[PDB]
Amino acid sequence: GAMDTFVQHIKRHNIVLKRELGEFGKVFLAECYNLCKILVAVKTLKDASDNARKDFHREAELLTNLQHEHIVKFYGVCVEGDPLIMVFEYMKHGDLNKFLRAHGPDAVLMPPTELTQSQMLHIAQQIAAGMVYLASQHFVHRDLATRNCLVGENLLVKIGDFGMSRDVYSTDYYRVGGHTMLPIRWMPPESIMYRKFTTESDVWSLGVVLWEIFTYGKQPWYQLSNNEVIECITQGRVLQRPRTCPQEVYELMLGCWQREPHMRKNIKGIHTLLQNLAKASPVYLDILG
Repeated sequence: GAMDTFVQHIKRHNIVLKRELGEFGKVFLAECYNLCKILVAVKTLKDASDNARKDFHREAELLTNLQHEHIVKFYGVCVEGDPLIMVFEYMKHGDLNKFLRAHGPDAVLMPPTELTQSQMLHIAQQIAAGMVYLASQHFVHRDLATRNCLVGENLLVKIGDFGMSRDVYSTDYYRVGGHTMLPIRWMPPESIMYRKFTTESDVWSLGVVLWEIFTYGKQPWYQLSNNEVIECITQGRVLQRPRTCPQEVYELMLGCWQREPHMRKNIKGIHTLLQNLAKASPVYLDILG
């Protein structure tokens, strides 16, 4: 609503820091009171410059009205003293790549339950729903991947991360032109070669996210070196059809992988199809960790 345009400010004494999750600054697991106590994921900014604090408030103003069922919840900021604190919801089951791998055939064999095709479709439709929202707000993600998605209760999935992926998942990034760390395995030719990032390059990344889901979080093009990955993407070779993937879903992936950005399948059409397939194959079996 209209009131969401205005950033919510939170009192310092209402935030109880619990665990340092990692490391612009540190990330913590915390408890938040008088919000409605709840668990929260917080980002800190310690002794920053006037421009860096300006960037912090600018980011808060963007996040406050970027609200959707499938986007990680932003609760507000605390700017009383140092460090500056940005408050988000805590997604109980962590990053989606870790979740997918924890429910893979290897993890079962070594128990957890193997992720079903129905559960895969449920995860897929939720990410696509989040992407329809981001495209409607003219927001370009640039790093869509399962590592940058979160899992909550009842297999609820949302797009979100706390800026730790380039460290935690270092192998998923390549130093393009010897200057910028970029997720090449999730990128289309124009993004690798010309550094052009759009709604259409996010669609290509969504195709790769679908491949990840249906392969239990395996790294795309795992058989190849970084140079070989670029050669394949730019020449027109494609990722293999996952064993658990329905034919219509693989054809959807192929549509995300058109060389020409304006030839790629539209986000609304992708979501409608995934939503229809998920409803026809619903989730009902017990899931064990």
